[PDB]
Amino acid sequence: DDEEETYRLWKIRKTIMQLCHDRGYLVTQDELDQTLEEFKAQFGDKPSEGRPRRTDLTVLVAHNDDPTDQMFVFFPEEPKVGIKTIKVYCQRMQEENITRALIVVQQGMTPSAKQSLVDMAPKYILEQFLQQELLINITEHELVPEHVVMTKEEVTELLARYKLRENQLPRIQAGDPVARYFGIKRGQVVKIIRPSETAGRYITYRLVQ
Amino acid sequence: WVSMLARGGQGAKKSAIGQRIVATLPYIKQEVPIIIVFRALGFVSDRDILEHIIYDFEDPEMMEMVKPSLDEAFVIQEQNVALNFIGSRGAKPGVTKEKRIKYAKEVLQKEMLPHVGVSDFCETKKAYFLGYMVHRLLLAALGRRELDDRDHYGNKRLDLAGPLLAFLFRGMFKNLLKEVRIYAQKFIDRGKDFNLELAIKTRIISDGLKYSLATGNWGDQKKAHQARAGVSQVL
Amino acid sequence: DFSARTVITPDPNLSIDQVGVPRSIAANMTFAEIVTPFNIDRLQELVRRGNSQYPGAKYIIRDNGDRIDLRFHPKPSDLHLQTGYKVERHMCDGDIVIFNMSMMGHRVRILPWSTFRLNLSGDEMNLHLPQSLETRAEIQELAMVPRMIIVQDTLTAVRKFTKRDVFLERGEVMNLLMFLSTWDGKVPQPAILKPRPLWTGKQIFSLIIPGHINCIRTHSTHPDDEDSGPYKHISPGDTKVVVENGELIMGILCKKSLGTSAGSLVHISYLEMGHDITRLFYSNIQTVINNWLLIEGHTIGIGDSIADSKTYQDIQNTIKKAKQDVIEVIEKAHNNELEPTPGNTLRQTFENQVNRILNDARDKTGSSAQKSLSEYNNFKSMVVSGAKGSKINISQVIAVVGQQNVEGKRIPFGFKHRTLPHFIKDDYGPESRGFVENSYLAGLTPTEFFFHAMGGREGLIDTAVKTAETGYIQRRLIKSMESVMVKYDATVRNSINQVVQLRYGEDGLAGESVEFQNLATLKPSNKAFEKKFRFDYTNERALRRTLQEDLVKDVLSNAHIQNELEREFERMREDREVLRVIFPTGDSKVVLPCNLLRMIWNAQKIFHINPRLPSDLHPIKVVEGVKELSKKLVIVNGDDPLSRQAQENATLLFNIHLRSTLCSRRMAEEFRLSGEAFDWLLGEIESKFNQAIAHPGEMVGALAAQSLGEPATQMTKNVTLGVPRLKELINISKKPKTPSLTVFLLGQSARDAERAKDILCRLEHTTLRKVTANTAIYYDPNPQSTVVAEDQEWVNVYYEMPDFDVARISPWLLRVELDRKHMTDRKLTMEQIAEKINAGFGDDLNCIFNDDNAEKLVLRIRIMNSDENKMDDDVFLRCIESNMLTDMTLQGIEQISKVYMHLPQTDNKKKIIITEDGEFKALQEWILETDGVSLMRVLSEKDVDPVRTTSNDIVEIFTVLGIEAVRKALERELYHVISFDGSYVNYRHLALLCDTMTCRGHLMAITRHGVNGTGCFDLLLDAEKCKYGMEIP
Amino acid sequence: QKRITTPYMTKYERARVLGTRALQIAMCAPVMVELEGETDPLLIAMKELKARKIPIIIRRYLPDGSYEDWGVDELIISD
Amino acid sequence: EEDASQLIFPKEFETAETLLNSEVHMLLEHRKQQNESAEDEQELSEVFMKTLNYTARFSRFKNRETIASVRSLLLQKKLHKFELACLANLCPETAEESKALIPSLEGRFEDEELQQILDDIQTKRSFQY
Amino acid sequence: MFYHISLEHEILLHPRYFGPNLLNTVKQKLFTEVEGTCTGKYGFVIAVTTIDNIGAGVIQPGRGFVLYPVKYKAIVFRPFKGEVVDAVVTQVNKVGLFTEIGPMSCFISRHSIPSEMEFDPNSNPPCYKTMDEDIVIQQDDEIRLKIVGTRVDKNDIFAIGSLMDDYLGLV
Repeated sequence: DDEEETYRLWKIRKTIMQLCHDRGYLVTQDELDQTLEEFKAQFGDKPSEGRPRRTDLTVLVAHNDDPTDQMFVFFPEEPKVGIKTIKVYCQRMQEENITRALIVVQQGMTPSAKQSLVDMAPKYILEQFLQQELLINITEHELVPEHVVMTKEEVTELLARYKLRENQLPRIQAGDPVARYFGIKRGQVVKIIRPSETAGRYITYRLVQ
Repeated sequence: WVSMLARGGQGAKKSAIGQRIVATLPYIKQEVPIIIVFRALGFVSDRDILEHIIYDFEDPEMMEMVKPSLDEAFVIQEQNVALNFIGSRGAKPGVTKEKRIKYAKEVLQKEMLPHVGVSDFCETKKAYFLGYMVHRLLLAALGRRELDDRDHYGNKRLDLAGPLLAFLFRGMFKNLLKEVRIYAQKFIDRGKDFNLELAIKTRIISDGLKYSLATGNWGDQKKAHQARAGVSQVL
Repeated sequence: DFSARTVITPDPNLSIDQVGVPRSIAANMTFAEIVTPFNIDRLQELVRRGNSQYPGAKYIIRDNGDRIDLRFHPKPSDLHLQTGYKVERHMCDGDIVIFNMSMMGHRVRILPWSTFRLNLSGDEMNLHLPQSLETRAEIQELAMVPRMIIVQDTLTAVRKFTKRDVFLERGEVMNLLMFLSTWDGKVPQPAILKPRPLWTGKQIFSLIIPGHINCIRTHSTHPDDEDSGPYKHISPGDTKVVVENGELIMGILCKKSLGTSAGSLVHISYLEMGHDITRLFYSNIQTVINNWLLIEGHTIGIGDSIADSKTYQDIQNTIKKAKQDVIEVIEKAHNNELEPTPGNTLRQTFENQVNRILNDARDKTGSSAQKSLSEYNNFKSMVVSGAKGSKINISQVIAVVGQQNVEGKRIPFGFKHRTLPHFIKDDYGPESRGFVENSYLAGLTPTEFFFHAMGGREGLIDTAVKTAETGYIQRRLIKSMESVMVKYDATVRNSINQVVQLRYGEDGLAGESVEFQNLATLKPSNKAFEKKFRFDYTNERALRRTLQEDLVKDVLSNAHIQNELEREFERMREDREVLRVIFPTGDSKVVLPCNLLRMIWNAQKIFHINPRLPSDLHPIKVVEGVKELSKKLVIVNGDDPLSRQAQENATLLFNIHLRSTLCSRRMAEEFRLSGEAFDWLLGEIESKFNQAIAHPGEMVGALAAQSLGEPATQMTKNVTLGVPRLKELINISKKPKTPSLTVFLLGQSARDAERAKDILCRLEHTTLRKVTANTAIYYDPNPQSTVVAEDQEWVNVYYEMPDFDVARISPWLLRVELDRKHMTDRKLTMEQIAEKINAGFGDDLNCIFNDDNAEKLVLRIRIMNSDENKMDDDVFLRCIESNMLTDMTLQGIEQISKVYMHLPQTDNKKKIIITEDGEFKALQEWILETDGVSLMRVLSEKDVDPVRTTSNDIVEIFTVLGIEAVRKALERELYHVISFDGSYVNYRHLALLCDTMTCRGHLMAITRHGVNGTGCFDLLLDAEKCKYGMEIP
Repeated sequence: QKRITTPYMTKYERARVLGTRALQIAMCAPVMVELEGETDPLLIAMKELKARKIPIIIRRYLPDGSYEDWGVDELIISD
Repeated sequence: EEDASQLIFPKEFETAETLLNSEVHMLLEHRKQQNESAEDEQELSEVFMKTLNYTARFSRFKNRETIASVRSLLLQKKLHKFELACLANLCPETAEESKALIPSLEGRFEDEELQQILDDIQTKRSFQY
Repeated sequence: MFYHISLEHEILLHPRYFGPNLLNTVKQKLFTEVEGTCTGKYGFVIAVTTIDNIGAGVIQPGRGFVLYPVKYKAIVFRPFKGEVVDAVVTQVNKVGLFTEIGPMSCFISRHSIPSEMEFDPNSNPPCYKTMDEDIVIQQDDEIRLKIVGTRVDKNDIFAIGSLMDDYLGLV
């Protein structure tokens, strides 16, 4: 259904743009709260069987701290994603000289293509995201607390005050939807400011491993 | 256990026929179609199979349920083939082809439905009881007959000291013949007569009943199986 | 030294800490004691006694370690002992013993008889004696019964004792006061001096209350309208309990007031005074009431069960009316007049209607029985005090036993459609299905007796398995949290030293000292909050009444004080906003360390503060004093920003409550505390909070397991709860029993009922089987034949267009009918069904649909022409037919069997949104509870709330929202089952269990082994402090 | 110095300090405070804690391996 | 330093394949048969007799076919060799019993799939009467 | 527990057995040395299935005894620590239940037995029965126990069990 696709694609774009803002990238104010009515107007046509496709849905953002740390959000535009298309995207990203990119994969992914994300060079950072996962913003959920990524400077200071080690802190899986949402890797500490019923506010730090 | 395959499974041919009846014989590891059993009895004609199972031909609801069961057994038309088919999956299949028929003949005649008939001229009686079991299944499957209650005491029998000791008495008596046979075996081959006074063993009959009645473990502790505790308790 | 187990008997005279032990058992048990010059003679005489005499020693140990048996006594010299020896003297009075991993110590008292004596406030037990002095000292300091913490025979008499009717003569008062250990020695002045002295029960109980503790409670039989009436302070029925300066001025005590609870005399005394004083309170109550009980007396007899004839007619009339109503319902179903509810079937709907009629009759008749009992009646006394029994028990004794449900339903038809042979076939009447209309006193009919046995049998089976399962959980929880402890850095860590929680309970406070209270700075709206809190200095007359003449001049003389007064209110208003996000539900009840309201009341009584005279307390002192007090209260000591940030978070609620309770306006408007009173108040808060800090070295993990395991024994759309759910929560098993999901709607559709149906249909998974009526495979030689006569009229016009007719068409057909009723419920259309069949299966077959307006819907399906030109088409049609009726989803999401839609009466489900005025309001929003878990797809649906939509399956939440979301979801599920029966558990204990399971980043099943230590600090000797000291000899 | 632990003395520390001291007193150990006829060893140690004379020094082992030497006299007891 | 619950034991036993109590009885019977008649040797040691009674009493299977079927059925899964004989020897009634008795199974087996395995063993084990 | 292993044993053969087909004497000798014994490392060697191979016979200097390293397949009974296994009760005493796990004997202490159980010297024969009488452990009773630890003494393995763990008892 063409009408259903408009809402499905609109939610992905809205969540994707908010993903960069939560990560720490500079995002335009209008693109975060962009309305569905403006989704069709700014494309000018229906996505399915029309000029608006997933290829042009790609967005470019720059990190707030430094503009040279741009981010990519590519869309395969295909029922299944293979190795050949993946090699093209990173090869295309090579010209722009960018280090991180996001792929919004459809419900189906080739198992061989999954290995592309593992054998990539350390400077390559490709994160896979299912279409269903991005249709909803996990962060805004009431159960999910506020997650803040801790910089390296804070982590060293944090352990010094509490005299803690990396293993002593609570662990969090790298494949967690929240961890994937923030695009965090091993060795990163996430600050969780949850609204504790007893003390009102309780800050918890979890190490990705 | 005359079981009926569930409709949950899906297949190229299974879905078409759908639900078919499979009967597992006591000495046959695999589940053989019930229709083939009747063919082994002697009812080669397919109409006779429906006659024994379906009593009311006017009712079409039950007739459709038995149709899929005939498809599996259709290729087996001759009675000898049905006997050969059953003997194929027997516990101890015979090396020669003719032995498979004999083993199936004995299993169905003796092992299967002993109560209805034990001789060799009860094929008609055995088939009627077998058809009734299928007929009972059809009523339950269609829902026109309520499922039997597991806890219904009418479906449960109580074994008292009489029935219980009767089963035990066979254990020692059967072993008693073996002791006589084994004792005489060495005597017979030597050509001299064997005195019965030594052949009959009093300890097995006496101690056999006394053992379980005291400890409470039924059967023979020599036998490699799990015992029955909790009976013949201290008054 | 394990002792021989012996039965247990009660002994009110003994203190709760004390335990009675026979001479024989104590003789066998021995306690090694090091001899000292101060007690050299004591050991010298005891050893001389010998083993024949009870006060003797089994063995004597020399310095070298040699043990000499005293049974033989070979030489007098060997009997003589030297300093430093160890003597295994037999247990005597005053020794400390420990028995039932938390164990309570006791003080042994020797009694003549054999059976053990315990002051309960039966089962055999074995008491263990700590041989070492070090552990003996430790046991008596922390493991004693007073630090661990009334019988039902005392609570019932307590309610009668405190009744205003009770009057005690001089002679009776003497005996009661004799047993009072905490007696000053002076007889209180009689309430009624003339014509004769007569002490009221409260006056005697006033001395029982220790010190000066103030608390307000309500009796069980306290009418709601009484509080709102003008007689609230002067209770017409003495149903209000108020204590001032340790004196019970009014009110009848009961389990609610005296029994353990969030607020009770025992609980208040424990926090106000301590454990040692609280124990004396228990002992005094038990002893004094027991002596008085000999005068009043408690009994029970047939007269209690025999009610007035008026109530018997009403009970029978209600029973008769219910029986006739059930017959009417049965008749309606007999004639098909009854209409099933959309959310249930006819058979289940009938069972629901009949159950309510019978259930309502029991409650209505039972309620009348409660009113029937007079005050003198003994049955009423037990339930009124709440000591033993329940209103339902009286109902089954007097009014009616009630329905005897088996396996959650009425008596099943064991026979063919009849419960018992006597009842006719297919009988659904009250007597036939097990409804017991006869009370225990009247006697049950032979049919009812068997039905009663069937119901009782289920309870016994459930009870037998409930204990086995519940006990298993207790052992499992302890093992997984045995090593969890609070270290000296105010952190919770296990044996591996992994940080489970930064602060114990997320606040760093003990779970025993915390008291329940409700801060009043969030509930009032934007009109009441300002009036009640914001100080108003513009009204000259008001300030003069509240504050002395000098104080009013001082506040209005300099503007510096005026700015601070407004600044303090601004902080309170700022605190108001942050509370709302912290408490979306808006409940005022919260757990806090120390009770300010009670403490303020204590200050008023201590200093004799009266509200009539102006308060001399300077309002600027309140804000300044509170500011200083906040700094003094420290949870995370340090100066780094992390410690400062953590300190604010830890004491966020306490500071907010402290400022709201202690403000310039309140201290001068209602509290009226004086300057000296406020100074004492600040010191008390600092001391209480300091004592509330979680002491390092506390086995919080073991405490949590015991705190979580105890309610587990009292545990036991259809949602599985109790032990079955508790097991599944700790058992992470991927497939629960009833993994329901709650769907919350948003927007306009959330209010309308019809607009919520389309969401219900689009979430519920429906197959062709549920929407189809009948199917058949007909034969038509040529395309224009259409052997079926009825459909020939409409197929002809549709078939005129050569669609898929470019070549030969097979003469087979798969015509299938569609149920009209089912289509209406799902609001389905013929084109929608046809589109899915073609799109879902592809171009293998072609389908034809008829007009929707037709009474009967015809759907003809034929194999596609391309495939037409081995199951060519006949057998294949049979195969494909089953496939599309089983695994075809016209609309919905798999794994969803049914969706339950109903307006939620409960407040938690209802959305709470802050109104413009400010007062909390809960709107009515439709909620769709659906069986199965599809949170990943259900959330990504139109008109579905992505925030409040949460499932009860932790496993599903883990893969969708993450481990962090599971911690909150696990807490909700754990709290939901625990709070289902009305029991409550501290949040800190619940949070600890969730944190440990999720500490490793993935859900971890509680340790199934279930097999089942003060070493974080070491004592070091100092030579400098030993330079001073003189030896005792 | 630079001690970050709570100034107050925990119940567990109080129980062990008195228990160990009481055991020492029963083994002919000297008593700092004056003796007024208290025979029971626990009472002798109890008043010693009140007068802040117990020589025992509490070494609280932090989870990170560091230790802090807190004197019984320095710690604030509750009476 | 070794514990069966944690699947820690000497490295030598890793190469070894576990045996069922009923299956061992067959091996003992084969050893007993040859010693009794095939060769004239001293009577079998008391240790051999003691284990023979233990295996016979706890033998959960009648013939080799039942033993082989259970062995083949459990081999298809990822069951560890140590659990292969332990599960069959114990014959847990339900899945919950097996995990508590066998902590290792809880690591890689769900509450549902294992239940479908234990019940299969029940259909194979033969009762006296 | 029963395992299938390939062990190595150095067989000492007297020169008196250097007659024809001396390998048969070596083969039969192995059925007495490693058969019926109980090595402390691999447990009881209940039986030997077959012989893998016989190594070259090296003559020890001075001693004159030829050493034959032979590889054989045998089944051992090694009780792993912390392993739950069924047992048979052989006797009952006030100290505790005495069990029999196949060739070896395992002893159960009174403390390890659940507190609910109480020894009854009056009942003939003795059997640890609790007050409720629900579960009773008589002699020759099939019970399940967990071996907390094992010790090797005089070339034999002695095991200590417990029933504190869940689902340990008659079932």
